[PDB]
Amino acid sequence: DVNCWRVYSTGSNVFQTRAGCLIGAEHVNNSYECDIPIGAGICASYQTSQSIIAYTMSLGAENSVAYSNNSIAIPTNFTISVTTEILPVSMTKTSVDCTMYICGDSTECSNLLLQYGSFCT
Amino acid sequence: AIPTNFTISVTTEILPVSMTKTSVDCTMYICGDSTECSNLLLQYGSFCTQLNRALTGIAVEQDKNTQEVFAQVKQIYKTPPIKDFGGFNFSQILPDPSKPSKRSFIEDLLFNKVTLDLICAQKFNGLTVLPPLLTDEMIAQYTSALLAGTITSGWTFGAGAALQIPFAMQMAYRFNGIGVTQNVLYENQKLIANQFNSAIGKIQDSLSSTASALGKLQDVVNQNAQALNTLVKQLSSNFGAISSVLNDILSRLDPPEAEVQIDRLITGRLQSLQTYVTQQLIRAAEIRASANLAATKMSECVLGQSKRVDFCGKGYHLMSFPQSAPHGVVFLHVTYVPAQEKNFTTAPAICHDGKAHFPREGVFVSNGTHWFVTQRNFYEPQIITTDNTFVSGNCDVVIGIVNNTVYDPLQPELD
Amino acid sequence: NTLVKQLSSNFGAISSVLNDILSRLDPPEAEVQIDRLITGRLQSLQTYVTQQLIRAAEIRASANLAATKMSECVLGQSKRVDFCGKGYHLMSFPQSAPHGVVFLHVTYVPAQEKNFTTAPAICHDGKAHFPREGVFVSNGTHWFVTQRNFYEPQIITTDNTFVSGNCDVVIGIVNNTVYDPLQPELD
Ligand SMILES: *[C@@H]1O[C@H](CO)[C@@H](O[C@@H]2O[C@H](CO)[C@@H](O)[C@H](O)[C@H]2NC(C)=O)[C@H](O)[C@H]1NC(C)=O
Ligand SMILES: *[C@@H]1O[C@H](CO)[C@@H](O[C@@H]2O[C@H](CO)[C@@H](O)[C@H](O)[C@H]2NC(C)=O)[C@H](O)[C@H]1NC(C)=O
Ligand SMILES: *[C@@H]1O[C@H](CO)[C@@H](O[C@@H]2O[C@H](CO)[C@@H](O)[C@H](O)[C@H]2NC(C)=O)[C@H](O)[C@H]1NC(C)=O
Ligand SMILES: *[C@@H]1O[C@H](CO)[C@@H](O[C@@H]2O[C@H](CO)[C@@H](O)[C@H](O)[C@H]2NC(C)=O)[C@H](O)[C@H]1NC(C)=O
Ligand SMILES: *[C@@H]1O[C@H](CO)[C@@H](O[C@@H]2O[C@H](CO)[C@@H](O)[C@H](O)[C@H]2NC(C)=O)[C@H](O)[C@H]1NC(C)=O
Ligand SMILES: *[C@@H]1O[C@H](CO)[C@@H](O[C@@H]2O[C@H](CO)[C@@H](O)[C@H](O)[C@H]2NC(C)=O)[C@H](O)[C@H]1NC(C)=O
Ligand SMILES: *[C@@H]1O[C@H](CO)[C@@H](O[C@@H]2O[C@H](CO)[C@@H](O)[C@H](O)[C@H]2NC(C)=O)[C@H](O)[C@H]1NC(C)=O
Ligand SMILES: *[C@@H]1O[C@H](CO)[C@@H](O[C@@H]2O[C@H](CO)[C@@H](O)[C@H](O)[C@H]2NC(C)=O)[C@H](O)[C@H]1NC(C)=O
Ligand SMILES: *[C@@H]1O[C@H](CO)[C@@H](O)[C@H](O)[C@H]1NC(C)=O
Ligand SMILES: *[C@@H]1O[C@H](CO)[C@@H](O)[C@H](O)[C@H]1NC(C)=O
Ligand SMILES: *[C@@H]1O[C@H](CO)[C@@H](O)[C@H](O)[C@H]1NC(C)=O
Ligand SMILES: *[C@@H]1O[C@H](CO)[C@@H](O)[C@H](O)[C@H]1NC(C)=O
Repeated sequence: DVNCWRVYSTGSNVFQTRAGCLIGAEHVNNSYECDIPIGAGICASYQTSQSIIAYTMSLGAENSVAYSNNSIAIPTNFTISVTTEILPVSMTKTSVDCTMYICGDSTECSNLLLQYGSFCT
Repeated sequence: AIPTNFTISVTTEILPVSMTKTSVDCTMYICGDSTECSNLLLQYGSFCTQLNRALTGIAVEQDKNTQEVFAQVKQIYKTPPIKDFGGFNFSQILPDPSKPSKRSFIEDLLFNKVTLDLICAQKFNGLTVLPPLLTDEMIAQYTSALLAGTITSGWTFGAGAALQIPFAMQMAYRFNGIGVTQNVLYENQKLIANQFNSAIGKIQDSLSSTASALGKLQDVVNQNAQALNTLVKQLSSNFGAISSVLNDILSRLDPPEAEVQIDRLITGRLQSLQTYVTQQLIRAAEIRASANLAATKMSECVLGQSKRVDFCGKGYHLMSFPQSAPHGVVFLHVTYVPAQEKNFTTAPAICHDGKAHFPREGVFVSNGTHWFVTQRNFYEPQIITTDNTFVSGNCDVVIGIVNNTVYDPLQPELD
Repeated sequence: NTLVKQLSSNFGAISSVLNDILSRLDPPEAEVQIDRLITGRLQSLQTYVTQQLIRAAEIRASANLAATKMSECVLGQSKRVDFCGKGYHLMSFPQSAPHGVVFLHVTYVPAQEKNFTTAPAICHDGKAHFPREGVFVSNGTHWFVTQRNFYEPQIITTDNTFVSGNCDVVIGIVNNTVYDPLQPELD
């Protein structure tokens, strides 16, 4: 949250973004898919000497369907694909001893802890 | 009872998808700009790191919900400049290229209805607000691509490569799905468009009027902006100390005595922060539970035709259109409701020559003098023939079989 | 790990070791030190319990979805779009992974599309013929009727379409002829 100065140390290729101040990354005019998110539609990536650049991410290739009021497109051939999907179902089962964790082997500590009502149970 | 007319109806549905990303600084909020409090908070073990980690996990999840909802097309489809959809008028929901932020009319209404210094005091107290990853002008491009792919390719654009097809035949295919023949569309097409446009027109008039429809999308904003006020009020409390300002305590007391007062203050500010963190952790799960439902509805009602009752609106489902609203998505469901009804006397079968004739796809009816067979969800009587019913058994076991004749179209031709 | 690390913290006491406080302090002075350590560790345990209670529900929300997917995608064929994988759904297989399940979805995607010039209906002698199940297409000269998801051209016959009314209300209807298979065999 610093407008870009107010920053202590400056350098080369100081960049001002809607997400803050970016130091050390060149600014380009192209637009690729997002690699390292920054904010406000700005993404940075490392590429070709090699340098870190920051751009405005591109949503994807743009095409226009050849839509006409008396035209249809019929497929003639197919492909059988197979995908995978991972789902967690359960996690580990843990259990603690409230007396052992707080006090341990001491006996006066148990007597002092007994005042608290039923937290352990 | 058989219906005669029908009616096309469009209804809205609001769904929150994400909330605002915030991040508080444990050391800055609890202590301020002092080092004695820093040393004491260091004497406390690791309570600040867990809070900073949780309040970052929430903010990361908030940017995955929006991606999962909207970012479902791998292309950016564009509507053709020439608008010929058979009479349907989509100007209200398709983007307006005039205003710099490419948003439609209804999207602008929705943006103006919702109302998002209070911020400055929080800002100068260790609080901050991170910006969303996808700017709204880029969500209003995902929604535009989805809506432009729906009205030119059907459900095919979500199951491979987009394949064009005229909108009239798309409506015919969507009628044929719910149990109405194709010819009901073409012989009434001019009507249906006039029923659709009006249906859209009453939606915007329902938004610009004095109505409370965005309440479910305003409640989350109110709750999130309300919790911060309590989090800040909790900073102005004694908690058992002499005064609520750490500067005064460090100004009129030596360390060996001010230590106990600073400890009393820390043991209350830390708890006031923990309560807020837990509340946010619960609200995040609620909002994600809503965002996943939004994604499922987006993928099933929009990118296809649903057959689950009362999922994508009341009635039978034809299609849906998405729109973006601040921190939420608004669906417009288009449905099909039968309108005008008539009584008839029906039978399960027809005994012709000792043979029971059952309908192939339809229902037997009679207007009191003659018997016809018609489809279930519309009134279109047809003559009973052998190319329209199938025989099974003999007219002895059916409970309510009646007497009638069958045309048998093949015989007269040979004559 | 963090739950263990909280043990090595004074929480304001003289020494984080419980025994070393009582080893070199009288009872009624060390009582307050022990009482401070007790509440510090108790709060450090309550935090862990609450975090586990939240994460358990987060996991169960996915366990129910896995049960639903096993019921619908595996034990049958689904029609909800993008539920059991991208494309039209055919069948799935389950596999087991440490603390979770892995679904292998088999799906069907069309590959090679071709353009065609279409028509809503054909009217023959003042009767409008609509396709029973399929679409009218053409390669520029002749008209055929095909299924929607695969190009298999087939000649138009009377037992391939159905009639409803005259060709005066249908918008984009076009002339052609219908085979009427009965007549040549009647000869
Ligand atoms: C950050 O602060 C600087 C300092 O005011 C702003 O720069 C000013 O911009 C205006 C508009 O072009 C100029 O007229 C001033 O001369 C600039 N001031 C200086 C000192 O250069 C800048 O606009 C601020 N940035 C943001 C994003 O608010
Ligand atoms: C549909 O696509 C498949 C793609 O595999 C075509 O099958 C290929 O045909 C070429 C030419 O005969 C062979 O060299 C390849 O080995 C085939 N692939 C496989 C996996 O066997 C198929 O011919 C296409 N359909 C039609 C009607 O041409
Ligand atoms: C089925 O379609 C509509 C149902 O609203 C009817 O069309 C309207 O009929 C009224 C009554 O004459 C006219 O004033 C309107 O101009 C018609 N059009 C519209 C858009 O309202 C139609 O009559 C119904 N058919 C039957 C047999 O009832
Ligand atoms: C679709 O709806 C729009 C919006 O109602 C119609 O546009 C109107 O056209 C008239 C004719 O000149 C103008 O006076 C209005 O100002 C237009 N409305 C707006 C909001 O600009 C349009 O005619 C309808 N039909 C089509 C085919 O687009
Ligand atoms: C029930 O519908 C039948 C339709 O067939 C009506 O019968 C028609 O009546 C008109 C009136 O003169 C005749 O011109 C038609 O030839 C009849 N159709 C036939 C014989 O198939 C019948 O009138 C209707 N009944 C009622 C009570 O409305
Ligand atoms: C429906 O048609 C059948 C077949 O014509 C009728 O069955 C016969 O009806 C006559 C009428 O008196 C009886 O004498 C016969 O015993 C019946 N059974 C036969 C011929 O096997 C039937 O009655 C008709 N249903 C009616 C009139 O309601
Ligand atoms: C459109 O398809 C038809 C049907 O295959 C083509 O007509 C055939 O053309 C071949 C070669 O000219 C002849 O041997 C057949 O006898 C024709 N069959 C019929 C039923 O006419 C037609 O040529 C195709 N059109 C184009 C432009 O290729
Ligand atoms: C489809 O066929 C009908 C019947 O052949 C055509 O109707 C004829 O149109 C011409 C042009 O005005 C008239 O002069 C004739 O009187 C019509 N009736 C006939 C020939 O019986 C119709 O135009 C055709 N539609 C097309 C080719 O799009
Ligand atoms: C990007 O384009 C702008 C004009 O739109 C130009 O002023 C700027 O210099 C360009 N940046 C680079 C790195 O060439
Ligand atoms: C059918 O007849 C009953 C008998 O009175 C009547 O109440 C009902 O309204 C009729 N159905 C319709 C659709 O009018
Ligand atoms: C179908 O027609 C469009 C419009 O001319 C064209 O861009 C496209 O390439 C055609 N399809 C094929 C497979 O060539
Ligand atoms: C399609 O639209 C054009 C106008 O661009 C029109 O001339 C043509 O008749 C339309 N198609 C049909 C089948 O009517």
